[PDB]
Parts: sequence; C-alpha cells; structure tokens
Amino acid sequence: FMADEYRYGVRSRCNVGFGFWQLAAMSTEELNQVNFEKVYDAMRNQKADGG
Amino acid sequence: RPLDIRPNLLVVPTTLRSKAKEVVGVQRLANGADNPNFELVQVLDTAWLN
Repeated sequence: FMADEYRYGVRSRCNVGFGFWQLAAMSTEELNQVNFEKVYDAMRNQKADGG
Repeated sequence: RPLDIRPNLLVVPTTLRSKAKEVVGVQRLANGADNPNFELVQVLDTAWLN
C-alpha cells in the first residue's frame, strides 16, 4: 500500500518572524518585556527598502 | 502670570511603547495600588522617530 503527494515548504519573508532562545517567566519580570516582548518590540521596529 | 497647560498626549518610539503603556494602561500597581497616572495621557506609538 502506497501514498503519493506533490508538496514542499516555503519561506514567506525574512523580516516577518523571529525566534528567541529563552523562556523563564519567573514572576513575569525576567522576560515580560525583557526577552519575550523585546522581540515583539524588535518586530515593531523595522524598516523597508526605502528607509 | 502662570500658563494653563493640560498635557494629554504622549509620543514615544516603538521601543518605549511597553513602558508608556505600563505607565498609562495599567490599572493596578503592586499588590493593588490603583494608578494615579492611568488614562491621564493618551499614548500614540510611532516608528518614524528613533
């Protein structure tokens, strides 16, 4: 018995995503806006190809 | 003769939005303290500056 399919993954855009390497949340002061929402703010702050 | 000033706007970069909203936007402070500066000034966040 067999299965067949045509597919492959894609990269949407280089500046619409982020991944960080820490998640502690101790008292919601280690990462609240230090590394968890720091990336949120980094995404908020970006420039296109026109300055 | 002093001047009547009624600050109602707070403009900050996207990097200070978290702090701006936690000053104006948080209703309780600590283990319950109200917030004397809650909704005192409305905040707008912009990406043109900084």
